[PDB]
Amino acid sequence: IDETSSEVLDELYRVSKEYTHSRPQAQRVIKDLIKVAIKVAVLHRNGSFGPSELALATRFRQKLRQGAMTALSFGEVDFTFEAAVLAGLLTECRDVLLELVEHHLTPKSHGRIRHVFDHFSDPGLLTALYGPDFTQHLGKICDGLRKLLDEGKL
Ligand SMILES: [Cl-]
Repeated sequence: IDETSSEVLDELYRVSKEYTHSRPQAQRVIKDLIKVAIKVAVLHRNGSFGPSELALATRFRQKLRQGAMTALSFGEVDFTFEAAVLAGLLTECRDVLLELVEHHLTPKSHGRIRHVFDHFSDPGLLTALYGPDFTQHLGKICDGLRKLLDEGKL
C-alpha cells in the first residue's frame, strides 16, 4: 500500500476511534474501506467495467478530488466549515460508487460502501473533526490529502 495513503488511512482510523469511543467500530469501518477499495481495484484490473461504467469511475475520481479540495478549503481559517456541504459531497461519492458497482459486486459489498461513506459523512463526526478537539487529526489529514492531490493519487 502507498505510504501517504496509509498515513491518511491511519488518521481516518484514529478519528473514527476517538469520535465513536470504539476500537471495534473503527476497525470495522476501516476493514470495509480496504475491502471495497481492493474489490473495485480488481474490477479495474480485470477489465470488468463497460464504457458507461468507466465514465462513472472517472466521475467518481472527480468527485473524490472535489471532496478532498473542499475538506482542505474548510480547513482554512478564512472559510467557514459547513458540515452539510462536505457530507453532501461524500454522499455524492457514495452514490456514484454504488452505481459503478451495481452489477459487479454483491449486496454485502454495497452495504460496506454505505457503511464507510455514511460513517465519515456523518455531520456529527465531521463537526467534531473540524472542532477544537481534533485539531491535530485534521492537520494530518489535510497534509495527507494535499500530498495525494499533488502526487496524482486521487
Ligand atoms: Cl456499462
